[PDB]
Amino acid sequence: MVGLIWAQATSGVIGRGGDIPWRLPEDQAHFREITMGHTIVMGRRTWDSLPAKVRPLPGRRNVVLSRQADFMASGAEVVGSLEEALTSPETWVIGGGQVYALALPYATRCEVTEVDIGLPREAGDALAPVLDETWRGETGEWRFSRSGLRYRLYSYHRS
Ligand SMILES: NC(=O)C1=CN([C@@H]2O[C@H](COP(=O)(O)OP(=O)(O)OC[C@H]3O[C@@H](n4cnc5c(N)ncnc54)[C@H](OP(=O)(O)O)[C@@H]3O)[C@@H](O)[C@H]2O)C=CC1
Ligand SMILES: CCc1nc(N)nc(N)c1-c1ccc(Cl)cc1
Ligand SMILES: [Co+2]
Repeated sequence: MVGLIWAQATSGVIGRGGDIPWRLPEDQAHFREITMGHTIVMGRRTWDSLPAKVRPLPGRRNVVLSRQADFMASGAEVVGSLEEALTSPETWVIGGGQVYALALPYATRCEVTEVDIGLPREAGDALAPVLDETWRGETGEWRFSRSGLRYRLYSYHRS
């Protein structure tokens, strides 16, 4: 099982300037719950976005995708292809934009947090991948985050 998990603005933006233009503690808890214990695969830029004092993310096999043969990610595995990372029973691809696009053919689940923030797409933004007709989607109710933004959770599945 390979799943993708991301939070997006309604526009599809997931990242800007190498970081994220919101922070929802409820989304962080959801992300932690879904990925805990499992493999997490991230692009090198997403690894770079984590403060050194917080990485590797606890309780998970942290894997970083990079073209750099000597790139060192202390506390993680660095691999040069996504296929190398898929050896565990449950694998979550945790971003960013480039790696979601690369992982989508292997994926059967997408766990999406939609953040009700009006954020037009700008050049250089990382975006959520486009899900074609093979994906079945299940939507939760809109909720209020303590950060003031509404959010809702989608669960997309396909065989
Ligand atoms: N809202 C959310 O849920 C999430 C948001 N984000 C945001 O997304 C943004 C980062 O996403 P993005 O900029 O797309 O960068 P990625 O995190 O997708 O990492 C890109 C890097 O992955 C490596 N890579 C890409 N393609 C390949 C390949 N074919 N083979 C080997 N290695 C490859 C390269 O590493 P190298 O250059 O070392 O070769 C490349 O620079 C940030 O803003 C981050 O905050 C991140 C995760 C989730
Ligand atoms: C809590 C933010 C978040 N929410 C969701 N729904 N998915 C994610 N993949 C992330 C995320 C973004 C960047 C990093 Cl470094 C780790 C996780
Ligand atoms: Co689990």
